[PDB]
Amino acid sequence: ANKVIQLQKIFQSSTKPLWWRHPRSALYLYPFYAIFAVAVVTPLLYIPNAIRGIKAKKA
Amino acid sequence: VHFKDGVYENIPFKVKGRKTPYALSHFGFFAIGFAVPFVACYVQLKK
Amino acid sequence: DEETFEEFTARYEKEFDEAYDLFEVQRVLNNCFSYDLVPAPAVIEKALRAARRVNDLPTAIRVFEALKYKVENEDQYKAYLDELKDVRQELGVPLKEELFPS
Amino acid sequence: MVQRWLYSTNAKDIAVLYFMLAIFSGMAGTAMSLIIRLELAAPGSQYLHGNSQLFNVLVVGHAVLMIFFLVMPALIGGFGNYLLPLMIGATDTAFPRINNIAFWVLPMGLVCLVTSTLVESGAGTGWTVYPPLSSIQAHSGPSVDLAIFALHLTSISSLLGAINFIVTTLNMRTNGMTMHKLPLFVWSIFITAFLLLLSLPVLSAGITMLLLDRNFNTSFFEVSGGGDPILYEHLFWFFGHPEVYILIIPGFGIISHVVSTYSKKPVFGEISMVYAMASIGLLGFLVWSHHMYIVGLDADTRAYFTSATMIIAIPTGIKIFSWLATIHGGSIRLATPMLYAIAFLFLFTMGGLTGVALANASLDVAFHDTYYVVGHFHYVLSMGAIFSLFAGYYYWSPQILGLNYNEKLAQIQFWLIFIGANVIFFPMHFLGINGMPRRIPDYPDAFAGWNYVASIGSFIATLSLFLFIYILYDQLVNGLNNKVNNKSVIYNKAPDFVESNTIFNLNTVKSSSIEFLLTSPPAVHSFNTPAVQS
Amino acid sequence: SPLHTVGFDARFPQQNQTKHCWQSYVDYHKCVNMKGEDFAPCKVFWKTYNALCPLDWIEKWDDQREKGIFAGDINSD
Amino acid sequence: MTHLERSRHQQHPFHMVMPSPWPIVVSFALLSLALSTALTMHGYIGNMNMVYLALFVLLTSSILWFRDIVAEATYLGDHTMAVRKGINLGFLMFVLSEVLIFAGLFWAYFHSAMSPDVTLGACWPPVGIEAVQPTELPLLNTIILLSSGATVTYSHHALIAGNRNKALSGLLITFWLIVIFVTCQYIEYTNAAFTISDGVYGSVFYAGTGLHFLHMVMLAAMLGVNYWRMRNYHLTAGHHVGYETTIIYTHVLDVIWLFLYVVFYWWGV
Amino acid sequence: DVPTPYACYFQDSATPNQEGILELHDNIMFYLLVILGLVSWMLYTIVMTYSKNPIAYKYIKHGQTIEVIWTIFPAVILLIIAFPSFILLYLCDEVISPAMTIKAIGYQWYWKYEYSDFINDSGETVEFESYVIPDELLEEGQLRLLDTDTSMVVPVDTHIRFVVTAADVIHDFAIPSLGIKVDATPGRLNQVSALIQREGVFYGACSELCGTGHANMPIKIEAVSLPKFLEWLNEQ
Amino acid sequence: GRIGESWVITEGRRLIPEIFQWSAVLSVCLGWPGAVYFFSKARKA
Amino acid sequence: NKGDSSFIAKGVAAGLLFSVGLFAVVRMAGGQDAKTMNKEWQLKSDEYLKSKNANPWGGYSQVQSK
Amino acid sequence: TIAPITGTIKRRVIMDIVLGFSLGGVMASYWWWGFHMDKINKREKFYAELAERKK
Ligand code: HEA
Ligand code: HEA
Ligand SMILES: CCCCCCCCCCCCCCCC(=O)OC[C@H](COP(=O)(O)OCCN)OC(=O)CCCCCCCCCCCCCCC
Ligand SMILES: CCCCCCCCCCCCCCCC(=O)OC[C@H](COP(=O)(O)OCCN)OC(=O)CCCCCCCCCCCCCCC
Ligand SMILES: CCCCCCCCCCCCCCCC(=O)OC[C@H](COP(=O)(O)OCCN)OC(=O)CCCCCCCCCCCCCCC
Ligand SMILES: [Ca+2]
Ligand SMILES: [Cu+2]
Ligand SMILES: [Mg+2]
Repeated sequence: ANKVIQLQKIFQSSTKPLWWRHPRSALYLYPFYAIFAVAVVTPLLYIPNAIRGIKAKKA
Repeated sequence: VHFKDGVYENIPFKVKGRKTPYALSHFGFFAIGFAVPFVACYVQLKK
Repeated sequence: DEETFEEFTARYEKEFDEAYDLFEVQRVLNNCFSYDLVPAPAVIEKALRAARRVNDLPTAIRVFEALKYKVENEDQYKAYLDELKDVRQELGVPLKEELFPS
Repeated sequence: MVQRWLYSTNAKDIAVLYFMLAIFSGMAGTAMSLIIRLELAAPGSQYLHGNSQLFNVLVVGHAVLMIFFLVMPALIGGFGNYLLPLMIGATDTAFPRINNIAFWVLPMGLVCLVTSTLVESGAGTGWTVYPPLSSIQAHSGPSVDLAIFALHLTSISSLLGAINFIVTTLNMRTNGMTMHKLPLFVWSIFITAFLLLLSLPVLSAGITMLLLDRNFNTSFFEVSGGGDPILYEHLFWFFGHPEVYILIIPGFGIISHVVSTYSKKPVFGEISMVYAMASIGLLGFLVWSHHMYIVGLDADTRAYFTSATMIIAIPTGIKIFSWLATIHGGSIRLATPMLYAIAFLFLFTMGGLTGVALANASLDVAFHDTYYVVGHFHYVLSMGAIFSLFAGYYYWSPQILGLNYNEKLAQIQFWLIFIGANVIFFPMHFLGINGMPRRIPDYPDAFAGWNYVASIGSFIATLSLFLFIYILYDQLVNGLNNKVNNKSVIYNKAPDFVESNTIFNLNTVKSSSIEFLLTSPPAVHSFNTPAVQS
Repeated sequence: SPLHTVGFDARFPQQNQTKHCWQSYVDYHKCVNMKGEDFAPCKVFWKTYNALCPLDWIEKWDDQREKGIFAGDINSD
Repeated sequence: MTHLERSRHQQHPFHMVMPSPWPIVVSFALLSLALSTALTMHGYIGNMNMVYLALFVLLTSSILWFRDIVAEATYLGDHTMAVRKGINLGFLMFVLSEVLIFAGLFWAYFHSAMSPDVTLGACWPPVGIEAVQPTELPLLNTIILLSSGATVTYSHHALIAGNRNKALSGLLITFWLIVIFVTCQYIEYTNAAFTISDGVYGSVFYAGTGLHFLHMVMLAAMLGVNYWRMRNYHLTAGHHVGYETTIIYTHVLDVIWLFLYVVFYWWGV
Repeated sequence: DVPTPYACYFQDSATPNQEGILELHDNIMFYLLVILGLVSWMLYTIVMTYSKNPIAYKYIKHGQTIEVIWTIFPAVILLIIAFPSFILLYLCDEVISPAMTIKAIGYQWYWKYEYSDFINDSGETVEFESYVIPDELLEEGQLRLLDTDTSMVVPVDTHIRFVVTAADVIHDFAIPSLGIKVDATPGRLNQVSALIQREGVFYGACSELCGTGHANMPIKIEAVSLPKFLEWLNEQ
Repeated sequence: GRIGESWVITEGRRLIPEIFQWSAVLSVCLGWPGAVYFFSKARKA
Repeated sequence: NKGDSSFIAKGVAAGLLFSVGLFAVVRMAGGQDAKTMNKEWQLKSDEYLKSKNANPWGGYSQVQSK
Repeated sequence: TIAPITGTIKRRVIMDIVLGFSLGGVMASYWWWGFHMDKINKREKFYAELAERKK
């Protein structure tokens, strides 16, 4: 579609961080942040049961 | 990008302008570094 | 290539004659004395001339003090400072040991 | 301040973060070493109530912590990322996001190592993770998996930093710098980056085969299945001896610099030092099976490997003699980096000579898994890496921190770690040559005397470490005061014996390296115009 | 007997003897089904594998023979 | 140009990268991956959806990293000749690292084949394991990999010469060729006689060919993103490093498969 | 034969192998001491001669003569110390007609000795496990962590072939007074050859990490005379 | 030539102190565990 | 500068004495000795070793304790 | 006049080198001819007495 010149103008004329400069940046960036927070909270949360001995119940 | 530079802007922690003393954080860092294996020994001996 | 002793003598005579201020006199003297040879007395005579020309006394005392720490005996220091007796009398520099008598 | 340290993309901030994690984990490794030596003071279970599993777990924690989390992050990461862009005049190293992901993948390797220690039993397999002891039949539970993942994350860090270092010193040199006109620390970290790049694949292969045996029922190493445990020894030691040369060669870089700058004369045959470091780096990968003279290799194979191992005594001898030739005829200014260089020279020569006695496959009959090999390796590792680290710290920390350290405390810290490290690692040769086995929490009671004097030495070494982290505090709170009174050394090079003091004051830093003419703590992006060189 | 044993076998001169014991066991079992006419030269391989192989290995290979699991070159023909 | 105007630029070619979170984001994802798989291997988590989520976060963080690097190379124009030379050499060194991993796997194979164990039966392959025949399916695999190499070099030279529709069709054809390789490899793993747990032959066989399968899936992703960037005009005639990177990766994977084919089949059987 | 408190040397030899490797160790330590004396004297005389030198000879850089001399000098030193190492390696690697073969298969935290060539009643093999005597069962005089339950007894002045393998993990078979250290990978057998020149007791241990019980895993070889050995073997 | 005392004399007068000082320093640095064994109980003293 | 050599000697002596003091303290907070660490036990060990005539030209006596 | 005095460091280096080799050779000559020869004389004396009591 040859958006290269227009995206050069948008990307160079921007006081935003580089991952935010595209107009579709939030469309990736918000669910990625939520999914990342869940995926790094939960296996840290399963460490007390690991060092306690409580394996996961097979239900 | 342009950050501040000088005598104490090269380091992560804050030494001069500080509410608590610096010795608190500076020896608490190395103290928990020295006491990680004692936590390990306590857990393994409790088991 | 390695320099013979007389080639060293000619080179540091030319260097001390071409030196033009105090940084150059001290530089030429530093890498004059940082070889494995005590320089010939013509080189020390040119060093005292070149330190006089830039109007600085204490480097011309440092010539003899570096010669003392550089030469191997206590007798070759005497052979040097009696062969530079007329030059040191003409310029009027002291030795460091007769400047600080202790 | 979230951006500058978390989202970091310049090399110096990554370097001080590498150094902070290195010294935190080095404090932890020293604590594990103290606990090991405390339990090994007198025969019978003194402090750990029985529980040889916990002693073995602390053995692998101490070993893997001091190797993969103190010396390799400190030497490679902190000193490379500070000086390797600086000492070649590069603005900021190529792929700085790879440079940031290597650091930030390290302390989670520390996290999963600590949680391997905390979970069900702990990895008690030694630092070599030999099967079938580290397999699922002898070590159930998720612990050795988490130790394996610690090794995998630090393998990622070492390989990615090695790639970064290779293309930084190849592509991003300044305009006057040919490859022959490079410094010796830059050449050293270049050769170390190449050995990392060519070694860590075989480690990743063998470790992932160990993991596949443990959790996916496959048999690379299980005898019930046809597998052979000697394959892991071959793979792990093809990593392992290149690894120990990786640990020592940045020390060979640092010691050239502190020796040349505190003898006030250049290195003797610097291109021969480049050739000797590269020869050691090439000759590492050919000698890897001296660590397994016991498994029943053929006589021609061992007769090869003793010659190949002995051949590396020649370039290390060329390096150790060219350092003596640099110190000969100069004007020694015995500051603490020079003290650590001299002590490195003597004690690394002693460790290398015990290693040469270990190179022979007929004598490694008598010395394998004795405390003689821990004498050898704690000598070369401890002195040649910790003395190199302390020399690098006391050498470059006034420049990269702007804060001078107390000098009298630095010399008492040096002397205390000198005699303490000697007192701990010298009777290990006696225990080994009298037949004390390795990795034991308890011994026949004929070993108690030398175990007692070594356990006395450990407290001296820990006191010198506590003193060193006091020197850090005193440097950080009173550095400018240390510059203004006479409690430190402001000038690393005194005037020559003709030079006036004002003539010196116009030219106060005379180095053959870039880093000392940079401002105290240097610009966040220095080298606006590139540094020119003839 | 006053201290006799296998001796030095040139087909395995090196340090590990794992194929020596295995090939001696396989050749002792191969003497039984194939030739079966020289029972005292059958006992040479018997003494060799008996001196070299451990009892646990002999028991495991005997069970694998009697259950057909044995991976050796055993042709009953 | 003047001196005022020369004062406004970099004065050194190399890229001064903006601060970005993707290193610590990929690192946290990798830690959660290692933790969740070490807790799901030994039953401390009930099911595999945690490991699936950690792999998903690692993938999206890597994709966002690559989105930032194609943004900096395309829209910000920060990749000059020195940075292009640098990333070319960096990809070359990473390729050398993967080649050395495969040398480790070949060492495992050559050890376990040149020293045949007595429990296996002192023969290679072991007794009871019928090997994969070379001529049936892997011959088709290796000739479509060789034609993939011919197709990427034809499409690359069609890109240099300026012809768009030849280079696009070449890159599309070679992407479908290597997914035909991936599909034939999955079909070979589906209808095969032995398992990965079937001794050391199944062990090192599925280890080597599965690692090469993984690298060809990675090359599938790289050929796909290179087709997208050539379609949406990101690739110029003289400025493309994604393409040169993806075709030297294609050729190195072709040579690795050639060695894998000849050893693991023509010498394994 | 037994480690000694505050010792600094090997244990006393009992075999040609151990006295060979002791002679080789001293022949190595000779030249190691000449180069240790060279480096320590050079370092000492350099620091105490040039810590007080004011002018530094900054024009000593290349010096090709001592470069080629200190390149070819370690070559001849390693050549000299690699002659007897090759002679000793190719000598002690030989097995020349053993009068005896005993297996020592190392199970998880004990040993199993197997005199499979020999008889107990008529022809059947002799075998016994050798656990460590626990610390609660030590009568007064037994060495701790060294005195086992049943000792492996062995005749004197006769060639013994030790075929060591394992059962669970890698266990090393090591008796340093007999100069034998050969480890037990569970896959394969490994042989060693030793002849014992004198009677007595010789102690050792598992010289490889075996798990929790790696410490308490000793080896006790009792070299007795041949009629006493045959009496023990017909008794066993 | 050869002004003054000979090089044999003026370097022996520097070396003969340094031989004894080096022997003292190395005998401390290598032979320190002799003191521990000397004061120890395993000498039966 | 003129007092620092004595200060570093006194500092390293203070470090040695302080470290062996700390060793004495945490040694005093340790476990009991082994039952085989006695003069009379080690004399009987010497007796057994002399009956087996072990270590014939070296030392066989393990005494080492009180 | 003054004769050219040159090369003190070369004479000093070869003197230090041969003094260091002779000092280390004195250390190693003590090591071998005292310690190793003493241990070998003790062992050979024991085996001579052992063969004599075997006669
Ligand atoms: C990096 C290498 C390294 C270093 C320096 C050390 C240092 C020490 N080690 Fe260790 N050790 C190993 C690597 C190392 N070790 C390895 C690989 C094993 C093998 C495990 C196995 O075989 O299974 C091992 C095993 C091992 C054993 C053998 C135990 C056994 O297997 O039976 C012992 C015995 O006492 C020991 C104790 C010590 C002690 C008391 C120190 C003391 O020296 C501690 C004093 C050191 C310091 C005080 C360092 C300073 C601290 C810093 C943080 C540096 C600061 C400087 C900067 C940050 C610039 N460790
Ligand atoms: C700091 C890292 C380091 C370095 C540099 C070395 C250097 C050497 N090492 Fe070592 N080594 C280890 C780390 C290191 N090692 C570790 C960690 C282990 C144990 C691993 C484990 O068990 O898990 C080990 C164990 C180890 C073994 C295995 C023994 C066994 O496990 O049974 C061997 C065998 O050959 C060996 C020999 C050598 C030799 C010949 C050198 C040489 O490179 C030394 C070269 C230096 C010199 C030779 C001295 C300087 C030269 C001169 C003064 C000139 C004059 C000298 C001559 C003429 C000879 N060491
Ligand atoms: C630990 C106790 C902290 C108490 C804070 C109380 C806050 C009340 C307000 C007080 C003022 C603000 C304090 C916050 C600032 C702070 O202290 O820095 C905080 C950080 C970590 O912070 P965190 O995330 O754990 O804090 C949780 C709350 N945010 O500390 C540290 O890195 C300690 C680091 C130790 C020093 C290391 C010394 C070695 C450096 C070597 C460098 C040279 C390298 C040379 C070679 C390359
Ligand atoms: C085996 C012997 C070597 C072992 C290793 C060496 C020792 C390590 C420490 C070296 C420290 C000094 C190095 C710097 C000196 C320097 O760089 O000097 C530079 C000078 C320059 O000379 P020039 O201006 O004439 O030439 C300029 C153009 N080249 O060259 C010399 O001095 C020559 C020295 C010759 C040495 C000969 C050694 C003879 C004894 C051999 C052993 C005999 C043992 C006998 C036992 C009874
Ligand atoms: C246990 C085994 C190890 C034992 C080690 C020896 C035992 C002593 C332990 C230390 C005691 C503290 C003394 C402090 C001295 C002091 O105070 O130094 C002050 C001196 C003199 O100063 P000045 O002349 O300027 O004037 C001050 C008065 N106005 O300067 C120095 O530093 C130079 C002396 C040190 C030389 C460098 C040594 C570096 C390590 C060498 C490693 C071994 C190599 C040699 C091998 C043969
Ligand atoms: Ca103990
Ligand atoms: Cu090695
Ligand atoms: Mg071992």
